[PDB]
Amino acid sequence: KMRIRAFPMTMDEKYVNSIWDLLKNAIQEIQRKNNSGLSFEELYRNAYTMVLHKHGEKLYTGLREVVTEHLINKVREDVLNSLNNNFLQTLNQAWNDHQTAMVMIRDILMYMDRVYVQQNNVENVYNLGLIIFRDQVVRYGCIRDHLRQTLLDMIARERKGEVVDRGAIRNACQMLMILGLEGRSVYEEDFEAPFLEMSAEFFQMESQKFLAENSASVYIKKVEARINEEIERVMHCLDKSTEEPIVKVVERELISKHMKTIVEMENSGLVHMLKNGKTEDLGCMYKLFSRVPN
Amino acid sequence: VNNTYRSAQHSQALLRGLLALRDSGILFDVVLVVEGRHIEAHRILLAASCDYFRGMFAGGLKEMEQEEVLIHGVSYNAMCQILHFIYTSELELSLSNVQETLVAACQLQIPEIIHFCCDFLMSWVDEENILDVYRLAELFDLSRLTEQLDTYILKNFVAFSRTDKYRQLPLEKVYSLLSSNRLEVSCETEVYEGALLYHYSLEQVQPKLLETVRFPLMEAEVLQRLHDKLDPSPLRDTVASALMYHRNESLQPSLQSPQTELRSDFQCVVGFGGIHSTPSTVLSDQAKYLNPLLGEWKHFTASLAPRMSNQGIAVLNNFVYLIGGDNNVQGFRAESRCWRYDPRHNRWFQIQSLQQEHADLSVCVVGRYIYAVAGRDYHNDLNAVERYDPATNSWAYVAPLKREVYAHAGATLEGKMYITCGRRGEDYLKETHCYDPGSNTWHTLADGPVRRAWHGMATLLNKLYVIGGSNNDAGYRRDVHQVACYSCTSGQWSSVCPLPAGHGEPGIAVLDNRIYVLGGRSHNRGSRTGYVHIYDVEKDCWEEGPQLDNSISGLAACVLTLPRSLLLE
Amino acid sequence: VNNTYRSAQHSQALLRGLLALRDSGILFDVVLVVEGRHIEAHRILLAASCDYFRGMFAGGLKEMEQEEVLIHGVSYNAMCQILHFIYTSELELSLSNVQETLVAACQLQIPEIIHFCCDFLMSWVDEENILDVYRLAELFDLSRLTEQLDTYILKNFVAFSRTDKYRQLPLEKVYSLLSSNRLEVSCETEVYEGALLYHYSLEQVQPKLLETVRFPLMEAEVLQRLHDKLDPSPLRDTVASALMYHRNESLQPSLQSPQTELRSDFQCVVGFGGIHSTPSTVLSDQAKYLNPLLGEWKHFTASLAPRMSNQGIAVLNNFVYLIGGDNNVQGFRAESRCWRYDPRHNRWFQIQSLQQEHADLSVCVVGRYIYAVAGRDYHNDLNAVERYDPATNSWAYVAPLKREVYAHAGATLEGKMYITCGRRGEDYLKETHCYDPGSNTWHTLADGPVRRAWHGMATLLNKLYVIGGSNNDAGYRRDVHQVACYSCTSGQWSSVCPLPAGHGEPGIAVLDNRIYVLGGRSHNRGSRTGYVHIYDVEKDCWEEGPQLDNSISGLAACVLTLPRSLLLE
Repeated sequence: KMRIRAFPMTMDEKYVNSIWDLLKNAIQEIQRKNNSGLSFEELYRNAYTMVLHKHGEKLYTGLREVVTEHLINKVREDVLNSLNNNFLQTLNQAWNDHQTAMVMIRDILMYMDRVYVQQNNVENVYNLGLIIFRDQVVRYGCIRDHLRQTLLDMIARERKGEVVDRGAIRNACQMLMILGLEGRSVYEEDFEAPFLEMSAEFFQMESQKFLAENSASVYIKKVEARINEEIERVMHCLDKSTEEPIVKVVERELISKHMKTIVEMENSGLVHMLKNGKTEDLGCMYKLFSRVPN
Repeated sequence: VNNTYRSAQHSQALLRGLLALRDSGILFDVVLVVEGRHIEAHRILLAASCDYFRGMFAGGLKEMEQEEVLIHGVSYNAMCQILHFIYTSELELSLSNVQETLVAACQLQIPEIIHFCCDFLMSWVDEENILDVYRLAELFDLSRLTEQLDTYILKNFVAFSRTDKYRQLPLEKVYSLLSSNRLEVSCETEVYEGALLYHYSLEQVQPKLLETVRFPLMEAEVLQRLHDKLDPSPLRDTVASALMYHRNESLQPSLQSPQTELRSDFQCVVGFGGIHSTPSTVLSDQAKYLNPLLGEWKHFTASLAPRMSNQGIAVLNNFVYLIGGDNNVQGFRAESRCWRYDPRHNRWFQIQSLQQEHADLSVCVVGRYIYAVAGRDYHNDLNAVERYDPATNSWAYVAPLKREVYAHAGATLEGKMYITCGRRGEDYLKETHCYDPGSNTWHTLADGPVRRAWHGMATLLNKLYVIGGSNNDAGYRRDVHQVACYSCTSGQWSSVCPLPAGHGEPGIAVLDNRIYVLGGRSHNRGSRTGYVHIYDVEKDCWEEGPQLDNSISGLAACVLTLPRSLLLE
Repeated sequence: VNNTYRSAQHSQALLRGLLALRDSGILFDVVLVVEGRHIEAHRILLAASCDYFRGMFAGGLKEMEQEEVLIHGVSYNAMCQILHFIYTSELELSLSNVQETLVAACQLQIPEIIHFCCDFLMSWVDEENILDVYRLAELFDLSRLTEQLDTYILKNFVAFSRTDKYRQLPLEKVYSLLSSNRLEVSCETEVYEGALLYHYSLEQVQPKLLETVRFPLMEAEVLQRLHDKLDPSPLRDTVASALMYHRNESLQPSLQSPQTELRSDFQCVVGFGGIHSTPSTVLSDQAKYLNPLLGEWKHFTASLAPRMSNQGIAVLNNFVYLIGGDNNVQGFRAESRCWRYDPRHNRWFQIQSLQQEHADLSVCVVGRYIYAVAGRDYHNDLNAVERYDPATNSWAYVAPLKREVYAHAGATLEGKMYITCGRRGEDYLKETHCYDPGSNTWHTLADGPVRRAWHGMATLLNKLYVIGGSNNDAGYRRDVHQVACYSCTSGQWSSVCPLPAGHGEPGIAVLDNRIYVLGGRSHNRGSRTGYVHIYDVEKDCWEEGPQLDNSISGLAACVLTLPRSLLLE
């Protein structure tokens, strides 16, 4: 004798549609940074109502459309306006605002992500927001470009000896790594290749200049200084994950590609050291040659 | 040092203190108004208990600056129960407010209370409101309830079929239940009656379901009577085909079909044939199985059981067949006849094979035929490898063996027979032959860890593992407690758990990654072995398995899916 | 049906949620000012966690309407550690924040943190700062630390004796420690040297503290050498007292002294001597005792090796005595010599011979002489009954049997010599007479409900209990498997589970207020006594204890306190 109480089910479109208009208005108000007045119980109750009557497709499509429209029309124009000057700060501010808005929206709609998303096997609210931001902001035709040139520019300035905002570089690297949603795919795709290419070219030029400039001891000192500089830059500005490819290029260019130059070096070579009988030079040469295979 | 401690009774003390504070009615800071009634609570406990409250009290919305909070669409008693559970971690249910509590729990997305409510409702499941339960579990999308609801349906089919709600059930669900190999039934007559009741009115009695009906499950006389009583229809043609198939039991493993199988999961190891040393080693004609559901030595009567021992057991289409079989206990003489048991048909018909001048040989069933290599004579070495034809169950010729062996070790490793150990003449050979069925010739294989004879081979991790053995050629006629797995895939004698008991020619049986060895003759003990060792390759744990009531040597056993009634009795 | 469901993994989830909320940094309400620094936390958790915080925040005082609370006298790191423990249930400790954490945890009165800190401190106690630890423990009135410091100082007395701070200990404390029984030293001279070092300087050496020295436990052969070089003191009289005591081998139990106690703790049942039945068919002659600490029949002292089967057993002031013997079931071997084993001296001596070489009866050690109830010969009925006092060497006439009883059983119920049932030879009877020690006569008592004889009758819970027996109740000269006993002192039948092995002329001993059965011959049971079971008084059931490796029948076992020094090495 369970005696299950009866309960009605209704799908009146106009009533359903008005709920959607209210939810869209609330989401737009949140995106405009005006959440201090919006209620919580009403919105969560409405979101629960839309999932109980099997209308999740409408909710998901509307959320996607609203998020895309707002992000485009309120971020892309702003970034293009700030394209010339104050580029990193506005991008970081937009990223933080987008993250906060998305986390609040996810907080409102936990029922949708707990039922509908797992039922139909789609991306959650947070992942959807990250995907939209990656597709429509960071990976734009020109924004990605200017980002790469300015990043390589501050890298070159730091290599020369200038002072750059390491915090901004670190924040940009962290944002890029997060934007993959699983790992470093986007980080490898958009940032790693130009950085490695420019670093390789710069190190080849520096190695050629050092070889044409002085003897082997000066080359050893220069390569040690470069190693210290790159290991300080990766540990403070860049991400720790991009360490092995950098040292590989350093060894293959400043050491390996000049190994013959160290083989035939005069007044500082192995033959010169053996004839002089010195030991500090031999130790320095052994330390330099240990890193370079063969 | 910097040792760190961690207590375990701190959380309960904290909860008890919180409950005492709530009972004292002090330090309250939030009031919830539900349908017009006020409840006092603490903000932090609610915000740190569930996710609905966490967003409401910590998201940053207006609720930061409200003393009273309106709650709509919920029962006051439901909130009282929820708060009691939060403050106590003990939830008291009843038969009146269970629906309100369940709907409130589903509203706030709290898993533990949802699971408790579901368990209580199933424990108080009502026959007259099962559809009202499916509706409730469907609107709220409770995928964790529907599965065991269907499990309940498949174990009480007979009682529910009488009720008209069985006709009221959806066709898809009924078809899914009928096709499932879990219905608690004895004969296909009940299935036919249920199909008729679903496809016709109760008064009328007094198509699609027939697709799930196992026609061969009925008797030949029953099938003939149904065909005679049936009107001209393709159902009659199907019944005639089923009767004809039942009239060809000799081709039972060559006439397999989805409706020609049983409906159970009772995979157990059944020992049949062989010689039991107590009280005299003779070819037994009874099946001594090790029932895990009963967990004991179950007894059965194998029909048409040949007087053979250590015969190769082949299990195809839920039908067991015996090939060769040395009868050195009753006199060394090869038997060309073969005996077959049909657990699927609940009977056994001796499907005799052709001339197979080999003993202690096993054939791996690849396609319509079965490939076998090496082999042994009645009491000595032999190289007459004989293949099998399951369609005619005929023992035909096979590829020649590399060398003659006696009581050798052999295992089908990934569709390729591997033969190791064995006794060429009197001398125990250590050469390994990899007779791949695809290559139809011997190939290189890992050498046996023990260069002995009469050593059984098991299929551990899809590898021919050699363990036990009892022969003087191993150094002495003593128990070999060292077991190494001759992994042909790795091609090496990988380390394995040492064998607790050393006994040569022991029958192996793999039951859920547990390759136990039982029976055989132990040279160290000077008699047959009546103990088994339960070891798992994955778990690496070896202990004492089931012990037989009588020591046996040169016996045969195989793991197969038996009828559910047999496992239940 | 209502049913209540209670979770188990909810409190920890709540704690994790609270920790995450605190790490986020929201819903904070109260701020504590400690050492000029701010720590921000929640009111409710603090109020419900401790008791001092509960009083401060829910006591009705001013802190209801104050945003910040300024604490005094506690270190900032201490508050950080306490809050981390409250939020995370863990605790991190080091060698630099352990002193300042105990002070803060002892002031807020939190027991778990105090216990953890005490454990950590004991994990790093040494001989260089033990006085500081004692001062800290006594200052804070801690009693869980100065009950483990004594344990450490006793376990390492020799090592600490060389420390300079050893002379700085209070005289009362060191006197109490020296007089304790847990102090382990292989002799009684090292303690004297330590006492001299405490009382006099090392150069001067090479009082009351010497009073704790156990002279009778030391070797008397060095007493003459000590007295020659001894300074003028009354200690010479004490030394000479040991010489007089050493000349009292037959009076050593009678010459017991408070300073003659055994400075150790090992009391159990020792089974030595007798006639082993299986698997060795020879009479046992070596005296070895099973060690309960090791749970095996390991080697032990061969003190008072009796050349008899099922001899008598008595324990007079931790001294074992044996006389007589009877093994009529498997061949009686009566003995007249009495042997005494002194655990205090750990030696053997010839005890006073009994007036009559009689056995197969019950002996109660009451009064100045152990008295035998009823009596019989080695294999026949006899009236020879007497009371033996080996310490006083007094063989006196005792109360004779009121009725013809042979191979009867009895026990000292409520400190009174009594017997249960009996047998006029082979015919079992229920006549029971209790010999009153005051009247020295066999006074009439309640008759035994079960007419059992040659059984093991003991006193459990101050109640007579007999298990098994060898009488006519089994139909022959076998062991009755049924267990039935009635305690007259308790006045009721105390039914017990049947003995796994027949109690036929076995050795029954009671350890830890629980009787046990080990050994004997069970003719009716069809097997020997290959198991030992102890009947727990609280459980009222027999649990399989350490089974004897030899199924012997007719070996007596005593129960007494043995020197734990031998067991420790």
